[PDB]
This record gives sequence, C-alpha cells and structure tokens, in this order.
Amino acid sequence: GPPGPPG
Amino acid sequence: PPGPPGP
Amino acid sequence: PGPPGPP
Amino acid sequence: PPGPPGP
Amino acid sequence: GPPGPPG
Amino acid sequence: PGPPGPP
Repeated sequence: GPPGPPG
Repeated sequence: PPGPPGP
Repeated sequence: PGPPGPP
Repeated sequence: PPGPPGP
Repeated sequence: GPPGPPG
Repeated sequence: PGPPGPP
C-alpha cells in the first residue's frame, strides 16, 4: 500500500 | 492498506 | 501494508 | 505528529 | 512530523 | 513524532 501519513 | 503514521 | 510516513 | 515544544 | 513550536 | 522546537 501507499506510505502512511506524516507523524 | 496504507502504512502507519510516521514518528 | 505500506511503509511508515515521514516524521 | 508534530514534535514537542522546545526548551 | 514537523518540528514542534518554539519553547 | 517530529523533532523538538527551538529554544
């Protein structure tokens, strides 16, 4: 899947 | 699925 | 799953 | 998430 | 995530 | 988490 959101 | 939030 | 997001 | 407040 | 606020 | 803010 795509990268996760910024922290 | 999308990856997890960053740190 | 995708990779973690950025900091 | 955003980082913590500075010192 | 982005930097935190000034202290 | 992001890094700490500045002093």
